[PDB]
Amino acid sequence: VWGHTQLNRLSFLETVPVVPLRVSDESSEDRPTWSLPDIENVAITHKKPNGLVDTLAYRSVRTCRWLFDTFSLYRFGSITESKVISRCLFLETVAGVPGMVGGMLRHLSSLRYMTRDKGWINTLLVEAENERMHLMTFIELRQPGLPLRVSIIITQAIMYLFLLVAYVISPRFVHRFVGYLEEEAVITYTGVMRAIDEGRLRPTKNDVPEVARVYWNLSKNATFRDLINVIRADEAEHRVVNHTFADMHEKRLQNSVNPFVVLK
Amino acid sequence: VWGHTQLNRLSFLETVPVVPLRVSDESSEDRPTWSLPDIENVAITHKKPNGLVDTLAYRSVRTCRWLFDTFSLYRFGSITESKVISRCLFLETVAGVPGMVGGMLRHLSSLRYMTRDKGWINTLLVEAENERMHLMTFIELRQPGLPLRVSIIITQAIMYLFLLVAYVISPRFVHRFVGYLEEEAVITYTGVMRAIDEGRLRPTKNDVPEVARVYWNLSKNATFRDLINVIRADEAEHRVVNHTFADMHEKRLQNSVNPFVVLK
Ligand SMILES: CC(C)=CCC/C(C)=C\Cc1c(O)c(Cl)c(C)c(C=O)c1O
Ligand SMILES: CC(C)=CCC/C(C)=C\Cc1c(O)c(Cl)c(C)c(C=O)c1O
Ligand SMILES: [Fe+3]
Ligand SMILES: [Fe+3]
Ligand SMILES: [Fe+3]
Ligand SMILES: [Fe+3]
Ligand SMILES: [O-]
Ligand SMILES: [O-]
Repeated sequence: VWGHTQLNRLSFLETVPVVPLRVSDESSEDRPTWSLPDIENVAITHKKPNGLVDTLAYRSVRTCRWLFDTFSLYRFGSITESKVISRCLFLETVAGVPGMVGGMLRHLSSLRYMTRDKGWINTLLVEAENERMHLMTFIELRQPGLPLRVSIIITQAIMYLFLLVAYVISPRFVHRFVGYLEEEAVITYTGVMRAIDEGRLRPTKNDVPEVARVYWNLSKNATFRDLINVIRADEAEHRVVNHTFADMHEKRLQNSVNPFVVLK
Repeated sequence: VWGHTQLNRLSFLETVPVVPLRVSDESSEDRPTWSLPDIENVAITHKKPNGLVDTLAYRSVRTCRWLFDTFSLYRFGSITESKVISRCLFLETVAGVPGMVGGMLRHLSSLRYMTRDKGWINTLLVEAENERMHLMTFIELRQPGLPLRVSIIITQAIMYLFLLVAYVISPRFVHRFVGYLEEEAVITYTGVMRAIDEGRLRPTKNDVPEVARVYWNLSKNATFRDLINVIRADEAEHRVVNHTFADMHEKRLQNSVNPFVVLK
């Protein structure tokens, strides 16, 4: 019931106290739809860099991972649920920046040039949302201290600034950078799953949060392992989508149809 | 068919030449759904300013309209389809900025503070999209010259800069400003409809563009008058949504549930 009578009211501020906080409202209705036994065989891939921009994007991603794993100490001592959840918590904050700056920029460009966007913007905005829901999930499993909360704030200031100027200069670099980020994300999350299957990691967070159970349409029997599986699948999708988008830029197809709008 | 095999491919760049340019792909699948005879009675309203911020927002909107109508010469000589389409073309470029900066900012905040957004972001992003589709529609009816294209570019540079810093400082001001913008938009578009009904404006663009016919689920018998009706309805929705959001800020409910997620 949304008609002229509601459109003619000044404010619905009076209604806020009587509307429930439902977990399904945290996202849009564009939810991933994975089948566990299929996404089980998501694999680790690597796209060869074409030239200088692609090499720059990859060297910057690899430099970032080597810094990050060494400073965060992921490498030494055994894997644990605590360092896994902690790691992902941090990185998922950054993860939702690229698609939002990308979509914002293609949006602005569509408006100032009065051009069609042909399905790109929505794909990058939903990507951004997807990563944000990754974050919403992990913060149900672990609430960070002040040091990590302060680091997250300053890391956002830097990555937003970087991603914004980089996308204005070279959308190709950004899409490729993201592509390469998701290559590493798929590696990390398959390391998580492998350590679970090998008993090196005995996860205890096996009451998958409600936010995630409705977002990924997971049953109440889904476990931590299943949740990481669907997150990893999401990452692989971003991996392909972004390398594809970078390729299109490389070929001067940035004003062509988003091929994923149909492949749907 | 979207599974592990596709998630494991490096790029779908090879598929781009075989995917069709469909007008339904220009937006997301979150389309307005208006009934013409109901939205016919959308009306002109005015929200009373609360205090200094609200007065500032309204005085700035009214100052902008008085400047704009006088410089653009909307006022003198008769109304025509040419000046109507022209006007809307220009203003719809600005129109899609606010919701995108708003949604981008609530998104970033959700990520750095690891908080829930509770349905706000999606509402502002779809708003931004909606306005952009207003623009996509009007540019099917009229293609602008260079002077107006240069003015659109520089107007975006200024309004984006304004809206970005204003939203960081006072989301309340921005939401209220938008609320007041849409008050004027609803006035303008009801002036258009009234001039049509009174024969002062005999519109010739009565083959509603395909982009708009699928976006608003309009029949092939829909006319220019019907298209303005649905655009006006969209504006009225933004009018309420934004005044509501401003009110929530005014009451420190900015971290409460988006009431419109349910009112749906
Ligand atoms: C951007 C930055 C400061 C660090 C990224 C760390 C990196 C280059 C690779 C590992 C990695 C990860 O290990 C995980 Cl868990 C995720 C979710 C992502 C997401 O992009 C990811 O990139
Ligand atoms: C923001 C700016 C430079 C001008 C806005 C003009 C104004 C204050 C009022 C009239 C008006 C309009 O006349 C029309 Cl047609 C639209 C679509 C809008 C949308 O916001 C609108 O505000
Ligand atoms: Fe992620
Ligand atoms: Fe990711
Ligand atoms: Fe509009
Ligand atoms: Fe508007
Ligand atoms: O990620
Ligand atoms: O508008």
